Amino acid sequence: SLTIKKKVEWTSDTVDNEHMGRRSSKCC
Amino acid sequence: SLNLDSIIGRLLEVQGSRPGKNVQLTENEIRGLCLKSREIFLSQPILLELEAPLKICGDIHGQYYDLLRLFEYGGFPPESNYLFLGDYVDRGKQSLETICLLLAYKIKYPENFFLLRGNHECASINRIYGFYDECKRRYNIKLWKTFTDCFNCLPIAAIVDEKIFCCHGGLSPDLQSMEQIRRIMRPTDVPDQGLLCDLLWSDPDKDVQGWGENDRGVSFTFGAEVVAKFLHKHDLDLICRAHQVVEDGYEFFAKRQLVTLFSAPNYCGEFDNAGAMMSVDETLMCSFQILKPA
Ligand SMILES: [Mn+2]
Ligand SMILES: [Mn+2]
Repeated sequence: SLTIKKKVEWTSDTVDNEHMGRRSSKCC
Repeated sequence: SLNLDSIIGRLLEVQGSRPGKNVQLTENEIRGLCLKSREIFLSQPILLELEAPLKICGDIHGQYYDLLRLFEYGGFPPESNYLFLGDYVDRGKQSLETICLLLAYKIKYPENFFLLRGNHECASINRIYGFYDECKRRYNIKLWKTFTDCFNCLPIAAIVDEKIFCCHGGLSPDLQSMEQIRRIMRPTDVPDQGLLCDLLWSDPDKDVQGWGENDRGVSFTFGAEVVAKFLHKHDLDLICRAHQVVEDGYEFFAKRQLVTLFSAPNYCGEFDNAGAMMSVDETLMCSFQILKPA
């Protein structure tokens, strides 16, 4: 239909990788 | 005059091929895409109010093959609604095929396909990091200036169901009301400082309390507390941004109050990353589709 003009929750398979030490880079 | 379905068909012909097959559209077809997309961008708000269901994607950076994989997993339009967070060109080898397909889908579906402005949709940046060299080699300098005029009209932020705030970079110390974004006039360049700059450049940082100097040399960093205060002030539930490479394609921050999306796998070479796409259904129930490197 149309997209352009509730609560946000996550599915069971979604894991929280915040404190998992996942590496991230701002550039290369 | 703009044969949109033939352009899309030629762009999708290399589907099923080994990564690297080019699609050489005509200069007039690409210029037609830019002009028609530009007028559609200007007719729509600079702060998009969107509705679920839709799929949100991060940086592509000219990796056209992985953009087609992303469309295969989530469904080519109009099977699914799409929102891209910017950074479509530079670094990659096929920035032209990438941006042309996204612009064509924006023209073919102006109410179910949306593109936000990243810091690489800027002439000061993409002149250096690859897109200008790709335009000069395969076309001419004049077509690159046409892309710039189109990039200067891209929307800056999007809000999904009044609950998910979306931008390329992140928050700004000059962002107090959403009306400040809506009043930004287009076409416009990306300044070195201010609200528009921070929305395309800023980053979250765990080891920063409040606002700090960003080591990119541009904009600022913000902590988990700036996110929580920003969400509470505007009754938002989640910040959705990109702009940073992440190992799993996504990365949570501030206890799932902010997420970083990156949709270009094997981006750094010295660091192997995956690509991710965020799926949001009508009830704002979100999940992640992961694009494993090829
Ligand atoms: Mn970026
Ligand atoms: Mn980027």
